[PDB]
Amino acid sequence: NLRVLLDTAIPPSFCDTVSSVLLDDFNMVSLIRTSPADSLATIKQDNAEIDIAITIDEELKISRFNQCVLGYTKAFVVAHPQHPLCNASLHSIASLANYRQISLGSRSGQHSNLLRPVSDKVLFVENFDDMLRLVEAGVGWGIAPHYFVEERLRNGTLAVLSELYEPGGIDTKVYCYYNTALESERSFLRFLESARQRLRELG
Amino acid sequence: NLRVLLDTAIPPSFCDTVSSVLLDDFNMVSLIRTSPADSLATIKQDNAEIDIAITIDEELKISRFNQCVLGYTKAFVVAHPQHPLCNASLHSIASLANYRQISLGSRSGQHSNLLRPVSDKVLFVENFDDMLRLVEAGVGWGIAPHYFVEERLRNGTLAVLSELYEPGGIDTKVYCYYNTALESERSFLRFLESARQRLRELG
Ligand SMILES: CC(C)n1c(NC[C@H](O)COc2ccc(CC#N)cc2)nc2ccc(Cl)cc21
Ligand SMILES: CC(C)n1c(NC[C@H](O)COc2ccc(CC#N)cc2)nc2ccc(Cl)cc21
Repeated sequence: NLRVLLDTAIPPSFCDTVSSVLLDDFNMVSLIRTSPADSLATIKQDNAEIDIAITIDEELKISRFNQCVLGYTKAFVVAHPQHPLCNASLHSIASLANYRQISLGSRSGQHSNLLRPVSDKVLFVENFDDMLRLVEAGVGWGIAPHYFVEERLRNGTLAVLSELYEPGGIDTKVYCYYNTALESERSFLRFLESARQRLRELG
Repeated sequence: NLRVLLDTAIPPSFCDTVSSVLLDDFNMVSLIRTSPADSLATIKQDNAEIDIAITIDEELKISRFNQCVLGYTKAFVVAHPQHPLCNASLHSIASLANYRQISLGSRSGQHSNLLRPVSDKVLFVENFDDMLRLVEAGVGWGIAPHYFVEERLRNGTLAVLSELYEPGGIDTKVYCYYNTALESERSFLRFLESARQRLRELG
C-alpha cells in the first residue's frame, strides 16, 4: 500500500526511526533494501511502484519523483592496516585512483557521478559485506558506511585513509525521493517532520 | 609566490582564517576572488598559476590538482516575500524548475552539475549582489550564501523557500584544490590542519 525503499548505506538506526514514524499514519507499509547503486534504477521502474526511496545516491530529476534531504551520514575509505597506502598521506589519498578499489556493482552497469569508482583498477561486489571481506584480505580498498566499519576499526582489522581528505569521515546527504502525489498529504509531511526531528535526536 | 583563489560563496570569516594561518609559513601570498562558476575554469588555465583554490564547485579530477574538504557552509534559496511560491510548500519547491531562477553566469558559459540552474526560465548575473538586487525586486528566485542573506531575512525584505527541502539551509562542502606539488610540504599540511581546526572553532 505504501512501498518504501531503504538502501544499504542507511544505518539500521535510521530504518527503525522511519518505520516507527510511518506506522503512526499508515496501515500497510512495505520496506525494501537495495544496494545504493540500484536504489534509483529501481524507483525508475513504474511496475516497482515505490512511493518513497531513502538513499545516498543523487540524480537531478527523476520523472515522477521529488527529492528532499532527511539527514546526513558518514562514509570512510578503508583498507588492510598494512595496505601500500597505510600512512594515509595526501600522496596516498591521491593514489587511490591507481590502487584497486572494491566498488558495489549495479544491474544496469551504469553509475551516478556520486557513486561511480574513482580508480581504473576496480572489482565489483553486490554489498558492503562482500566488499569488507575482500578488503580485510588486502585485495583492494573501499568506501563503506560508518556502521559497517566501526567494529573492524577498533578491532584493528581495518584502517581509515579518508581523514586527511575529510576529517571525521566523508559527509554524505541522505535523500528522500517521494512520489509527487505525496506532496500536500499531512501523513507524509508528518513522516518527514518526525523522521528528520528524530535524526537530529540521533545527531 | 603563493597564489590563492577564494570564490564569492566562501564567507569573509573563512577568508581571514585562511590568510592569518598562511602568513605564519609564507612570505608572499596573493588572494584572488572569483564567482564560484569561474573558480575551477580559472585554475585550469596554466598561465593563471593558482597554487590553491577554496571554492564550493566540484569536478571529479582536474589535471594537476588534488582535492580535499576544508569545511561546510549553508546556501539558502530566497525570493521576494510575496513571490508565487511564498508558502514554501513542497509543491512550491517542486515548481522552482518552472519559475525564473537568477543564476551566476560563467566566462566559459558551461556549468558543473552542482552549480548549473535547475530552472528553464534562467537569467544570469556576475555576482550575488546583482542576484539579490533582481530578487528583492521579484524578477526571480536564487540560491545565495548564508552571509549574503542573513541581513535581508531579519529585515523582512527576503524570504527562504529551502527549509522543507533541507531544514537549516542547504549544506555545501567547501573544497580545497591544491597543486600536487604541495602534498608532503609541512607548510601546506600546517595550513590545512590550522584552517580546518579554526573553522571547527567557527562551527
Ligand atoms: C557517496 C560516496 C562517498 N560513497 C561511495 N562511493 C563514491 C565514490 O566511488 C567514492 O570514491 C571516493 C574515494 C575517495 C575520496 C577521497 C578520500 N579519501 C572520495 C570519494 N560509496 C559509498 C558507500 C557508502 C557511503 Cl555512506 C557513501 C559512499
Ligand atoms: C552548491 C549549490 C547549493 N549552490 C548553487 N547552485 C546550484 C543549483 O543551481 C542550486 O539549485 C537548487 C535549487 C533548489 C534546490 C532545492 C530547494 N529548496 C536545490 C538546488 N548556487 C549556490 C550559491 C551559493 C552556495 Cl553556498 C551554494 C550554491
